[PDB]
Amino acid sequence: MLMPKKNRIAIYELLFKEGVMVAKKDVHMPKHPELADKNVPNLHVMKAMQSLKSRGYVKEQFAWRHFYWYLTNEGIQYLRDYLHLPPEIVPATLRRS
Amino acid sequence: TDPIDDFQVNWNTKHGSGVTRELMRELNGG
Amino acid sequence: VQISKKRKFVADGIFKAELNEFLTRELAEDGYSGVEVRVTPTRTEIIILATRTQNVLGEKGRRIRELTAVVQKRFGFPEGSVELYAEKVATRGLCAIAQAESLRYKLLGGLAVRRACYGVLRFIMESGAKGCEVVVSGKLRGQRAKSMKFVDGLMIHSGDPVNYYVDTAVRHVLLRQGVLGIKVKIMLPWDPTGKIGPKKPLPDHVSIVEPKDEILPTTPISEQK
RNA sequence: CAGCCACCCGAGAUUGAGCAAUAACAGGUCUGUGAUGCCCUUAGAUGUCCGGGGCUGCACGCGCGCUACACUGACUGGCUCAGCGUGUGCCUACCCUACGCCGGCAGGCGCGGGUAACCCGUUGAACCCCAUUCGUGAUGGGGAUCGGGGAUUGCAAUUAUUCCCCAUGAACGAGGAAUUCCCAGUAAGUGCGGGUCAUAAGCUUGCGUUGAUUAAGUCCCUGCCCUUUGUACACACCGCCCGU
RNA sequence: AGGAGUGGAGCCUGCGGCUUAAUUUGACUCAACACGGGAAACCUCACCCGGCCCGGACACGGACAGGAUUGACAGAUUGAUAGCUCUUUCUCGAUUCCGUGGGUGGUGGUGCAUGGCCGUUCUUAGUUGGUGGAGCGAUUUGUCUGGUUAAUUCCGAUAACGA
Repeated sequence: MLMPKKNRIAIYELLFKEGVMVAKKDVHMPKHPELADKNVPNLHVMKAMQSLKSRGYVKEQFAWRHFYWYLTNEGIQYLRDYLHLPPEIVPATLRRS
Repeated sequence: TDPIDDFQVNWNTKHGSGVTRELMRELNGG
Repeated sequence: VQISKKRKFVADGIFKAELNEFLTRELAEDGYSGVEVRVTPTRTEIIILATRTQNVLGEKGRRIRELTAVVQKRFGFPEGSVELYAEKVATRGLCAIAQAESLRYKLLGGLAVRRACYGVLRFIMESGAKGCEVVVSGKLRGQRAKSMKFVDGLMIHSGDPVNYYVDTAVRHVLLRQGVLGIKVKIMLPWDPTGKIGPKKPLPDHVSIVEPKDEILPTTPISEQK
């Protein structure tokens, strides 16, 4: 919450570009171990991630102070319906198969 | 619901009488 | 860049513990038994033991590539540095973790606990185990929780031999009523070689080599044709 | 017979601990844990921000703690002493320490070593001893506060951090009722290191050092166990139960 | 008829008795009371003289280029370079807000719903099947008269034998 729309689209191209990620719950602290130096404020990026994975339509699992994600196709369908980005631009994650 | 397990657990409770009846059904035509 | 040997050993132990918990909480349904991290010059190869391997690799090795990638991006290894395999376990019937998961997934669907516990115990015994005991504690309807225990065979509790003769698994089963915890203990048989059981025998067990039947005449007489 | 006692010999002759049986308890923990089943308050979320009252009072309401009685207690600094252990980037901005400014040494600043049997350190403001001494015990012998010398540098410390000296004289030498722990390297004295941490300890967890009077027994008190016996108890003697 | 060191002679803490911001959660003998590894300014203070930046996958309501965000010493605040002063019409700018709860949860209740860990009964030597004896049966023998052991440890005895 308390999240601007430019940071929204920023976190959304981050989700588009990465897909499969790992993370840790950090909010107040000003430097980050593995998801810092992204030219965007840490707090708004992490709160937008909170919105992404806790809005109520993609499930999570919280343990050992870290996050591992299964990004369902319902979320992909929501993204395609909202931003109108077709899946024909496949993620580059399908290499080294 | 295992009739034998229910009997072994709460034969001595408020539901002991009904649990006994369910056990007798499972074993024979009781 | 460098930390002392005590800190290094402790960090290696923490890495092993967190990796084990991670691939315990991920694929407990896949028959996962345990992890074993092997050192290799400038490498860290990982072996996963599971009763079901087609399901940990999946189609086209999807699950393997995903969880290898997340382990890579998590544990600070350089790009493309972690490679984990998935091999079957030769002792499926007498591994405590595997049998605990088997019970938890026999109970998660909703089933009588006595039938499942007796089936698991019978299967462990028919796997050559020396003895077992299964404890299931939790809610069985009512205002009170009960603990029912199923034993068969012989089992030790005290001393050092329990460290290498008994393997223990404690698991939580989440039902709509609540949580019931299961406890599977298996007393491994004594077997030299094969890694099925401990190499040393029970320290209170003394062995004697057995002679054979000797029914012989009074004096040996050579016989020639 | 199991074994017991003693004695040579012997380094050592019931020798520290750890682990530890089903039934047990409505014992503690939901404030260690997206370990976990929902009846259910509030906006003064039991979130932040060197920020901020207490509790660091003294007619004590209680409990764990901080402490040795004499040529033994401590100084001459006149001979090589102990550890058990700890010590510097995923997080992270916080490590242990070897000369001089010099009042008399930690030390406000320059300086190197050590990710450690390599440096601290053959453990850098320590024995218990002793040509500062007690001639028979309030003196020199062990401290009632409480003041200065430069303070390790922690906004604050006083509403918990931070040295020895002037010898200023405190029932100054086995302790209401009640009692807790303890049998040999017990107890007790004594310092040191880990945890907590900013080198934060009066706490705890360990470690050495000095070093031990009494007892090798009993079932008297408090309990426990292996039996027989009695019971009107079984929520089990905190029981049950009688009487206007 | 033993003792040594005791809680009273030299380094303050725990929780109840116990004026308002002071006696502040969990733990009612052993089995609470430097115990929650809990050394309380403050992030962990709920007894606290005081506040702000506030929450809703939904059930229904107020309706769009403005419906406010920690964010000024000197007229002050109730300690506070906190704009909270009944104050500027500075400032990310559609972020949000009010009435009831499931929610991305609450170190929010309930440990008399639980798991897992512990603690204790209980530091003692105790405990249990199978088959066989006894009893209608609950149950008993095995698991014992003795001697011995730290020991249900062993010798031995023996309707018990094997464990």
